[PDB]
Amino acid sequence: MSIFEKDLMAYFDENLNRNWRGREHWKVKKVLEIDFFKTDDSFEDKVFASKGRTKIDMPIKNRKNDTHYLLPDDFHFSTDRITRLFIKPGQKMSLFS
Amino acid sequence: IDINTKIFNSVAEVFQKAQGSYAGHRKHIAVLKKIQSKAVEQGYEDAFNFWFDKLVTKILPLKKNEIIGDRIVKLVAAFIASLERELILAKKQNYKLTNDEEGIFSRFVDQFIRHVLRGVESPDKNVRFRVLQLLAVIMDNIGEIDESLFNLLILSLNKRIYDREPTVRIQAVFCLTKFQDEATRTLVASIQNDPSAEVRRAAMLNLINDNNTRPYILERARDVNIVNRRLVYSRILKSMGRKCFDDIEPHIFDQLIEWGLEDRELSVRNACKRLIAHDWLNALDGDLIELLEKLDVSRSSVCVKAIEALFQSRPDILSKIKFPESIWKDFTVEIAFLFRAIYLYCLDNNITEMLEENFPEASKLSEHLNHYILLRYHHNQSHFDYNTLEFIIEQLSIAAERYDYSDEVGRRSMLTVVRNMLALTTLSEPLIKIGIRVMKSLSINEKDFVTMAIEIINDIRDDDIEKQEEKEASSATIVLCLTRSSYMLELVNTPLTENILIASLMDTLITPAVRNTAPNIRELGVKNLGLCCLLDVKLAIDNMYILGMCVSKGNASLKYIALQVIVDIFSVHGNTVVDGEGKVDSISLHKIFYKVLKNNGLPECQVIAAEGLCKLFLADVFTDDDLFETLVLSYFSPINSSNEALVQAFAFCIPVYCFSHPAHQQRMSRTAADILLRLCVLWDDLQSSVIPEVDREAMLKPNIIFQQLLFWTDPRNLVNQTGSTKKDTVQLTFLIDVLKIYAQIEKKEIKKMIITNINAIFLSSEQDYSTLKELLEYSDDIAENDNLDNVSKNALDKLRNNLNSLIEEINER
DNA sequence: GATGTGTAGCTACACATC
DNA sequence: GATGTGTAGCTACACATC
Repeated sequence: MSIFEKDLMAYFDENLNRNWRGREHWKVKKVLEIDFFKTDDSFEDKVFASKGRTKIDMPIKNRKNDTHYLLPDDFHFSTDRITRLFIKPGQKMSLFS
Repeated sequence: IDINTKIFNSVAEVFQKAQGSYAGHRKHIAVLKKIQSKAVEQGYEDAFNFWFDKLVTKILPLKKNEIIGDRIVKLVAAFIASLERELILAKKQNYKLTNDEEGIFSRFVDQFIRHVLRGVESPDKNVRFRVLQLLAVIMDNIGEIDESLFNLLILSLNKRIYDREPTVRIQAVFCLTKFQDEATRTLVASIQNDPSAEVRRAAMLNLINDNNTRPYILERARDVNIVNRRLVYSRILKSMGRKCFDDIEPHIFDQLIEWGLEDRELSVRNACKRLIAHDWLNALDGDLIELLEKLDVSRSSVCVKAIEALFQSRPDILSKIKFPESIWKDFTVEIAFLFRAIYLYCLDNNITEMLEENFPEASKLSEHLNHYILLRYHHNQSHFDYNTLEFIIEQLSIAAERYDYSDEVGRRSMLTVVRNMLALTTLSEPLIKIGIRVMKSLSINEKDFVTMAIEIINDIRDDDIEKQEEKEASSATIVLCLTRSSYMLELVNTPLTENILIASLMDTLITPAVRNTAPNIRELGVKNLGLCCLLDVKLAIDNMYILGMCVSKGNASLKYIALQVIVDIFSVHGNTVVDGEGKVDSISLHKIFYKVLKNNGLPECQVIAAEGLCKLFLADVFTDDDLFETLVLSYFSPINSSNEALVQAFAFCIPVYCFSHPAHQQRMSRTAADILLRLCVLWDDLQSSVIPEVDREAMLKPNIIFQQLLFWTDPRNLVNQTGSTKKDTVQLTFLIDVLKIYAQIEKKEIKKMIITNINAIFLSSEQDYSTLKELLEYSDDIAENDNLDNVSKNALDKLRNNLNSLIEEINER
């Protein structure tokens, strides 16, 4: 048998490969020029202005992360691991039937 | 004209034209050195340094990637470098250029850096970027510097590493990488704690990669960014070449290759496959055997995956493999594995030519297979030898399982090898498993396979009883018989009545095994018991209750195996084993599922309880909502957010269940309303409470959860589109159920979270008429009899409007 | 063989803007 | 938060040159 079951088996795996964490990780000209001769140089001081109100720094919350941005351990939950029985991997049940 | 003004015109001319193209960069470099040389002879050295700086200040405010900046930056870098170069080749032998050009450079580079460091903390993001950009490119060519300026650079950089913008943080490490031989410490911190993947990458590739830093670099093999996981294999492991087998430890090494070969992304796998096949093979001179000594085969598990990809990459070397004739005297774990790998490969893809002459005959392999059994078990680094022999025996046996046995002499020969192998009382489990697998392949029919196995089982049983002739085999013997029986029963696939010997065996020890006092023996007894229950239905019913008590009072190991049995009994027999005369009531079993699922102390047991329940609900053997509701709660609940195995299981099972059949989705919609409520209370309770350990962020926010339930219930995601499933109202009825619940929540923010995401709905003209009317009557009721939040008011007003227009559409005959 | 150069297409992740 | 345009890496193939 398994015309319908192999049909759907194939669909889900390919479609749900980026949803495996499944935890809030489920997607679903001008050629302007500069005239170096002109003396608009009082803008030079605009480049060196102090920060003042602008934060231009990272909040300390984000400067350290415990996850380290590593993937979680992958148990590779695929349609195959679900179809096969527990104590009898050879045999499988006909869910999607 | 003044000399100072002349200098300005000359340098300004260069920059004005250099900005246009890379065409005359060489000339410009030569011009500048000429302008500089003429300025220092006239005493105006400082005049050159002054103007030059002002013009590099003109380009800083330009954005990143602004075409003009790059050109000027490249020029300034080439100018510094060209000056340094003039200064090195002299020092190599010729000295001392009597025009003080070493001091002029040290005086110029020191003065230049201090100028661009006046915009290191500017508010403008572009100024900060290009200041760091100038430093990275000129960093290598600074030569020597005063000590103070050295402290001022590391001081400014160790602050800019934590800058707001990721871009400037990338340029920061580029400037720090040139200091590695304290800088290392900072980069190790940024490769781990930086949110921008491109900063982690930059810190990864340009890191020192000595003995101490290497682990953090190889850590990125599991970086959440796909690119950062691909380049570690491509860039870093190609840069090391053979240094991997020498400097990297095997236990870390075996893990890397493992992650790469089975990563979820197609891109990362190719980066690892190609690395092994193309680069390492060429790096190892084509020695397929030596490559298998690197990828340890005795203690690894993915060599099967690596050898396949290799054969796919190099089908030419495939034909030149020779298993030289009858020289199997020296058969290394690499060769023995090679044998299994190549043989099973040709069978899978029907490499017809090889299967004829490149492999020994059935009977001729039995000579070599047995040759290692006597050498291992019969007659007397000893354990190294023991393990290697079992390994070889294992590889040949796995290949022997799938041999052509049209030849009868070969079949009967091998058969006599496994039968005298399985009869061994010191056979390790890996060999017991495959031995049965081979003997299953030899048997002509099932009854045969059973009889032979049973005989070996009883002989080992009786050999100990008659030796004591208290009539019960030693606890050890009981283990060996039971493990042998399970592997057999795993292969038997017909009722017990047709095989009388199974029942006799089961009556002897499978039952006393259950009643034993040893854990391991008990677990095995349940294992075999379950395998028999899948064959006889009445046997399952008679044993439904007994299993339920081991899942309630049994230790973790027994509780673990016992539950699996119950799940499979249901998979094959359905509800025939419960709810009936002499059959256990399903309510008791649902209560046992509850207990296991709830129990926080044993995670793995939660997993099989979760994984099992989904399989049953999938086959429609389970259809209880109050249980299905408790099933979804355990997914988001903060108490189960710490079990990694448990989350992924539900990630895969819940979508497939909802999208498999309309009825399964309908069930989600009917109950998903109450679900969101219970979680909203849990989030609120979790947020408000103050208890030394909290991690209130250990759970999803109700807005995300709401979108989640709208996704699953979305009728657009049904795999089988009947064409008339677009009039399904499942999501509407869900939302209607939530609106009636909207009055039970009490916190503004939560209510906003629900309302803000209500417009992910799917509304169509073919959908029923009265259901939209109902949803509209509830929506407007909430909109105009409650104080809303401007955000929530517009989004809600919008939803209302979607209907109204819709009602005209349908209202027209 | 091994290597460039040439165009084209692609996906995740940046930024920009409002 | 939600956006549109960007952009970083490829990937792939046709080649032309050495």
